Amino acid sequence: LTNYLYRNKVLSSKSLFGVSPDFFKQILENLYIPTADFKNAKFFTITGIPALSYICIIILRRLETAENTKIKFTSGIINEETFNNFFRVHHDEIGQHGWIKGVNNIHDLRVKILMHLSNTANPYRDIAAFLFTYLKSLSKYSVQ
Amino acid sequence: LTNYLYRNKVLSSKSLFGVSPDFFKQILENLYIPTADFKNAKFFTITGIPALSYICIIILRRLETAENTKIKFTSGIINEETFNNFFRVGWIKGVNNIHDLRVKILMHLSNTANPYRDIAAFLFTYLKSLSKYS
Amino acid sequence: QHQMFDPGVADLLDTDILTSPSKRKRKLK
Repeated sequence: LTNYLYRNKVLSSKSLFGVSPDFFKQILENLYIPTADFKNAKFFTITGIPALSYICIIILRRLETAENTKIKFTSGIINEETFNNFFRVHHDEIGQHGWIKGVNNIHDLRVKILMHLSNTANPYRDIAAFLFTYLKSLSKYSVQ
Repeated sequence: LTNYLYRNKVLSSKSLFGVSPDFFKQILENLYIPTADFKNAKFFTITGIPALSYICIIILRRLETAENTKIKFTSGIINEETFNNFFRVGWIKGVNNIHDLRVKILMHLSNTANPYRDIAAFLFTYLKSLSKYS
Repeated sequence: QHQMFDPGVADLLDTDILTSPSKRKRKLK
């Protein structure tokens, strides 16, 4: 579950839901993307899953209105290729204001949306609560 | 006097109204100055002179009205790092360095907006390098 | 910070009271 949600290392794993990861590979080259920079990294993450794809965008748009940053997120889906291109185009304007405070890159972004998703009371607080315990990196900040 | 502001050669000048190249060590070492990258020059320029710094600020938002973009500066002093800090906290595009901003401050200061056009006008009188800015 | 002026200045004077907390506290009162 963690590999399918946040780890994004299914290919290095030996199986996923009883299916060998190399089966996933074969579908990917047959699929067509107009600009495939990191084809494998887009599909398998918290933002790339269709169940949690659009609700991810809704939380981000709430953050942009609250912080009132200079530039809004025009794209409809969050992935590595959109984030760096968004920052690369406005790299001149990144240096002074950038984006919502507390985030430096997409890796920080994917948690920041989850911190809000865990902070508020909603049906998918349970999704973030499960991911907290078995992420060993963030478990350090908790007491014991 | 025209060297003393906005020339970046005051510390290299052998004469500061009769003064050799020093003063940079001790008080700056008693409490370390958190700035660098031509930190000497902003100690000298008209926008960096503490009394003349705010007169530039009074010019600055007059220039801002002239440039039709309004934004408040962080401090009453205008220098390299503060302008960068003011940038990082809504303004005209095409200028991002303090060299050209001080130019746009000085030419408006050379207009009869404050009685201290006399300093700005005298600076543009000498030298011929400063004459083309006016 | 023990000298308000250059080391060539502090030769004539003495920064001993600034260096020593005992003298620093004694001189305040």
